[PDB]
Parts: sequence; structure tokens; C-alpha cells
Amino acid sequence: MKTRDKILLSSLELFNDKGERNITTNHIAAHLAISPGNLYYHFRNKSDIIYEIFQEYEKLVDYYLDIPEDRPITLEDMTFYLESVFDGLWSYRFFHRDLEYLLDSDPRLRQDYREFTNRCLAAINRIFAKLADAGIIQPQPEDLRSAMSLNVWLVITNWMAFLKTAHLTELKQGIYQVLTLEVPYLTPEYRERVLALREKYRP
Amino acid sequence: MKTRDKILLSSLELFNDKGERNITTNHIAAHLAISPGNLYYHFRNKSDIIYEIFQEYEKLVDYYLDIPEDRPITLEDMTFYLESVFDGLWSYRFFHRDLEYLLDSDPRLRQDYREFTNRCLAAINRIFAKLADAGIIQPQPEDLRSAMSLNVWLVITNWMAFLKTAHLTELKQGIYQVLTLEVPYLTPEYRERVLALREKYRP
Repeated sequence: MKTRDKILLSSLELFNDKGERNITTNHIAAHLAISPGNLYYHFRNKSDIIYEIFQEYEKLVDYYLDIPEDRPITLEDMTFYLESVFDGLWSYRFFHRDLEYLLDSDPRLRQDYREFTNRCLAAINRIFAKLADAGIIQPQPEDLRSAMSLNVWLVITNWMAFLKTAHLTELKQGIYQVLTLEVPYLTPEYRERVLALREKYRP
Repeated sequence: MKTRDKILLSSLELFNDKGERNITTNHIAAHLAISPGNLYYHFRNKSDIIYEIFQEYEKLVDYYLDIPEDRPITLEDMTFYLESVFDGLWSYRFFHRDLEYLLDSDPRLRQDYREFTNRCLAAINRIFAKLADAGIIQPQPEDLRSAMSLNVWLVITNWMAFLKTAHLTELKQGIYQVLTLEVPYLTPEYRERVLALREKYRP
């Protein structure tokens, strides 16, 4: 692994574990046993570290939420989209925790995150659109589906934060809450299985 | 106004405007034109300021969410509960922004916030329970209602945070998203008005 990749890997670990608030470039250099100057060669400041870490998260989520258009959406796809996004949110937990300071610190990050959020929302719309086509949920108007998609986002991205105030694999039980959003829209064909599936995620 | 009350009022203003992360007791003393020693008399450290500010927010929300039991719940009550909680979340915006560091800094705050969250959730259950009794929504099982109540909480407390990433009275349009949760459970009697009401909050 190249020195640079260690820097990104270790920074992520320290940010997730101690909070980005409390981690400086000197801490990161000390952890990695490289001089401050060595770290500076690869990254001029902490914001540049954070931006590149975000760019890896962005690439990951885009890859998971690249919806296939040549086949119908299955329940196994639904569980994959949900689990993989929840795993992402755990692996990059430092980001959503200090989100608002990170956006304010970096206009590039703010711009990219706004655009990323629209892609994610557009993938949630698209998943529901396909679930309708497959006969899993009842098809809904353009407005009520945009609203419902935002609620999915709001629930998923605030689950970690709720767990810290209520008290790894403890984390995925937020799927139960997301599936609760689509409980009354389930068609007769699938009501039995989707509820059965939902139950397997209960805290 | 007593010197102490100014300290709490001004600390809230500086925390909301600049972020608690970036505000120290010296900044607060400087803003108020009182010596560091004068501030120390009233508050030994920043955590004590924050705890007391939280205790005022807690009292406020408890007062708004003290559900009357001697009459049925109306739609006007529903809008009040929603608007007042959203106004609270704006007025104390600094708290939810740095929530996780604030809980970690103070075990008293962590304990009280966990308990406060249960009271709030228990008021959401109770509001739905009363909406069922009034014939506004369809009555739901104990489990599906606990789940739905948590989704309300998850949506409300993450609305501010979404607005910073998507781009005062701009803030209350999250009511549309909360009411979207109860759209399919509306009874024939009230479907017309609750949707009509929901529309008045559209961004």
C-alpha cells in the first residue's frame, strides 16, 4: 500500500474513532510514524484529506446505487441496496457526524455533496419506480413518490445519530424503519414476504 | 435581566450562529463585556452552560407536548404540536448540530436526553392514539404505531440538517414530510382536509 493510501485509511480510522473535530494533521502523521512534512507532500491540509475520503465514499455509493435497467428489481436487490448503504454509513460514520462543519469548511465538498444527494434521491425514486413495475408496491403519483423518497433519505441518514441517543451489526436494524414507510403500499402479491422480510430486521 | 440570564441567552446566540465547536467561555465573556472571572462565578465551564440551555429546551418541549386528556385532539392541535417543535429545533439549532459531541462531553446531558427522547416518542404515540380516537387516522397495532412514531422523530430531527445540504420560515416546510407519513392511514372523514392542510406547507 502506498504512503498516501495509508494516510487516507488511517485518517478515516482516527476520524471515525475520535471525531474529525479532535484529529489534526499532526496526530495523523504521529499515528503513521511519518514526519509532518511527509504528510504535507501528499496533503496540504486536513480538508484535502476529508475531500478525497468523501470522493471514495461517493464512488462506492454510486457503484452500489447504479440500478440495472435491463431486468426487473427483486426483493434481494432491495435488501442489497439497503444493507450496502447502511454499511457505508457505518464505515464513513465520521462524515455525517460533523456534516455541517465539513460543508462550511469546503465549498467543493458542499457542491459535490448537494449533487450526490440528488443522485441518491434519484436512485430512491428509481427503485420505487421499479418496485411499482415489478408489482411489489402500488404505483404512486410523481409528487407523493418524491416526498416518500425524501423520507427514506431522512430516516436512513439519521439512524446512526438516533442510536447514540437511545443506546456495527447493531446498526442495520434501521432497515425495519425504512420498510415501515412502504408497509401500507404493499400489493396483495407481496404483502406476505415483504412483512416477513421486515421482521427479520427487528430491534 | 440578571447577568446569568444574559450569559445563557448570549451563549445560545453564539452557539447557533458560530457553532458550539468554535465558541469558548472567553468569547462569551468578551461578547457580554464581563470578565472571565465574572462568567466563572455563574458557570465553572462551557458544559454547564450547555446543560442549563438544554434544560430550558427540555422544559419548553415538555410544555408544548403536555397532551390534554380531557378533550379530543383536533387538527389545529396537530399543527400546533408540529409548528412549535419545528420552532424549537430552529431556536436551539446548535444542539442537534453537535449532538454527539455534547452527549459524549456530559453524562448528565446524555442521561437526560435519552429520557427526554422517550417522553417525546411517548407523546408522538399518544398523539396518534388520540388521532385514532378522534377518527382522523385509522387505528394501528401497538408495533406498527411505535415504528411510525420513531419515523416521525427521525424525520423531524433531521430536517434542519437536510436543508443545509439541499439549499427561519424556510424551515417549517418539513411538516409536509411528516404529514406524508400519515397520508395512506387517513380515514374517509378527514382525507380531504388533512391533504388540504398538508399542501399549505409545500416546498
